[PDB]
Amino acid sequence: GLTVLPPLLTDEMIAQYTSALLAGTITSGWTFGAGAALQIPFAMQMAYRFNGIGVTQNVLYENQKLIANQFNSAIGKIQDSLSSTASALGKLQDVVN
Amino acid sequence: SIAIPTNFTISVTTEILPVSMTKTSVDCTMYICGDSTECSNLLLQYGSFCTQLNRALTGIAVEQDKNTQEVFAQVKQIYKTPPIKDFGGFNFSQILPDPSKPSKRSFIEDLLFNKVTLLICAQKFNGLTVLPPLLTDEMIAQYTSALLAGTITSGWTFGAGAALQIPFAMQMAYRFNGIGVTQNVLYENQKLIANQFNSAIGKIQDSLSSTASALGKLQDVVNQNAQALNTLVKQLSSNFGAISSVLNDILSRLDPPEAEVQIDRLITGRLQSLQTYVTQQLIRAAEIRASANLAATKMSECVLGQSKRVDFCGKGYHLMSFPQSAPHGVVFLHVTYVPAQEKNFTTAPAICHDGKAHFPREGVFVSNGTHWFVTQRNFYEPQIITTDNTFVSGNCDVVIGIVNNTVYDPLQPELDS
Amino acid sequence: SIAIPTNFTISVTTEILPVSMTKTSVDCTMYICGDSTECSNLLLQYGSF
Amino acid sequence: SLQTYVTQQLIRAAEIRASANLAATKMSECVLGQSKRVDFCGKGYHLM
Amino acid sequence: KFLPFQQFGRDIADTTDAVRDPQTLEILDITPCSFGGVSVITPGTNTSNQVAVLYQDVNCTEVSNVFQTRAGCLIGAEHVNNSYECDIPIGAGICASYQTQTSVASQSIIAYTMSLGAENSVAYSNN
Repeated sequence: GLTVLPPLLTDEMIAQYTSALLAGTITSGWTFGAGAALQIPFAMQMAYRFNGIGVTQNVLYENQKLIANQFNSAIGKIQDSLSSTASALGKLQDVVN
Repeated sequence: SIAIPTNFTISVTTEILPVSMTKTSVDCTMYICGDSTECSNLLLQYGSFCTQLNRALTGIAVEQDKNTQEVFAQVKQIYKTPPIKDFGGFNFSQILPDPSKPSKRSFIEDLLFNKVTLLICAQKFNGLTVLPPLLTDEMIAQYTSALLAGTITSGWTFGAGAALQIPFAMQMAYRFNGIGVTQNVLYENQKLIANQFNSAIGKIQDSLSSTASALGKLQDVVNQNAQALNTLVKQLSSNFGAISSVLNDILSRLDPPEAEVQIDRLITGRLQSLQTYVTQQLIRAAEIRASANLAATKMSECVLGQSKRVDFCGKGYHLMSFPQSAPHGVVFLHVTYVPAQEKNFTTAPAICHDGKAHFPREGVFVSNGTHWFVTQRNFYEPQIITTDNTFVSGNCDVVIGIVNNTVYDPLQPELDS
Repeated sequence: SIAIPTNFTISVTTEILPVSMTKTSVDCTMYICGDSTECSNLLLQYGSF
Repeated sequence: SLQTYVTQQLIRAAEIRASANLAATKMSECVLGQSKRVDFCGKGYHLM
Repeated sequence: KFLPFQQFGRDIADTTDAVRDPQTLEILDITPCSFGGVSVITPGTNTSNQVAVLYQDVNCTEVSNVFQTRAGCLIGAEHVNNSYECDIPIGAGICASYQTQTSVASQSIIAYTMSLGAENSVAYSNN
């Protein structure tokens, strides 16, 4: 009698929610959660987000190549670290266990 | 390409949070035994299970009173709105209390109190007392009145220290400055914003007294409590293996030597039922305490201040919130600034004037197609590009996407002498 | 004396949060009794556990 | 045995609901905005 | 309305709440006694050994210092008419503190209605 019901949202729909979130964050910014998505160049969204942490825009518009390289390298490092160590997702694995 | 809103819509939203639940208190000996003594002498053998269950339920009840005290009693004092209500055009009469009634609840609180339908006797005769809340609703509805009268008259400053009066038309200018929109957007659209606020409050009133399931969370809390109590009562009609589910037919038909085993079967069954009830009520009370902590934080941040936390105080940019009491819960009317009437433009990170990059001080560079302006980021209000709203931080050869234009120095015309 | 940074590093960090768990559902009569009827008539005595 | 299982699953589900509320808040603030809450969205000043 | 073959009558808990006399066939109405629970409001034993008693959810006609509240009937505490902060909570807005009223003709437990806070009124004006 130990049935295991299936989740209502299949993973192909969860992966579409997250895709929508990514495609709204990248293209619009923080304004797709407030109201309707407002497009803006990502080089300018990241300048907004630099102003948010107390650093002016010229720090980014004059270092856009370096910042983009650091972002790409950090994402590559995340990818490398995920498919290196098995215990990267220990919290989820312990819930399942 | 950038899109900048040209108008806005004030959108009052609602958010119901459960704060407490009924302070039930199940006596143990009366439920398990029911004034019998042959039964109580056998229940004494099981140690202090009855004391543990009573302790757990009393802790739950004290917690339910602490929840309400934590949520609503955010005010050191009790404020009153002045009799002359010239709040800049905004009409809070649906939110401010109606003095006509004996219970000084407002119109929206009255609508909220009729949709929660709070048998209830046959429970009582088995020791299933229901304690009354420490704060009667005429006291909770005075806490919320104080919070409203402090928010309207003083602002966010009645939570920090002592209330500091300020015209509401100016508190709203502060609260646009908070979301990144300058004051001249409210001081020039005060009538429109007041009309939108009044219409949104009217729509909230219409929506509350239209649909029965507006307060489903509170109704489901009440239903869970009532259903747990109902099954606890119904468990008293089970044999648990005994020859009958009533002690007065076992005692009156069997000598104690062989009646003891049947009484003990009923003791074990009813004690297990009561332990299950207490455990599930402990878990439910943990749920309600988490919800009450969330409601307390929402009060402290949405109501007593203005939160920059996205989607904490409603969908959109947060202006202010209004607390309205509800049966075993609280209702927040999150007033939010929602942009609307978008418009595509052409943007640029900076502007070359003399081989020197000009960046916008606060705002964006946009162009209606041929002329370059500098607006706010959340409301299209295009100023001309002077050197009082742009700052020079380098040269024309480093920025990626910089465009050519002229930055109008105001001082040289003023030196037309 | 004050120390002011002169460069920066953009550092993407991960963070895993459990959101749900398996939606198991345990029937009683098949577990406790298992299609038996002599057992089910005795389990009926325990009320609505 | 079944009651013990159900009780422990209730406590575990409360744990997971707390974690899910935390994840929903992290989405709403870190992802849909840019939080000024320190160490809420990672060590350092948060960009996205 | 008992049908001729109906002798007893039960509730959800399988306890009879209606019976019919086997001599005069009238419809009675069984109901257990006016039971309840007793709470004991008390200051610290260090401070005093006088205790008020609260009979929870009981109209205390069951038997000077008798106070009937929504929480029940409070016996042993005088109902003062002013309001202070809440020291011992009884329920439905009624608290009870051990206050030495005058230090002469004193040593009593009072039972007031909880005060929400210092009344205030902001001098709001449009300018």
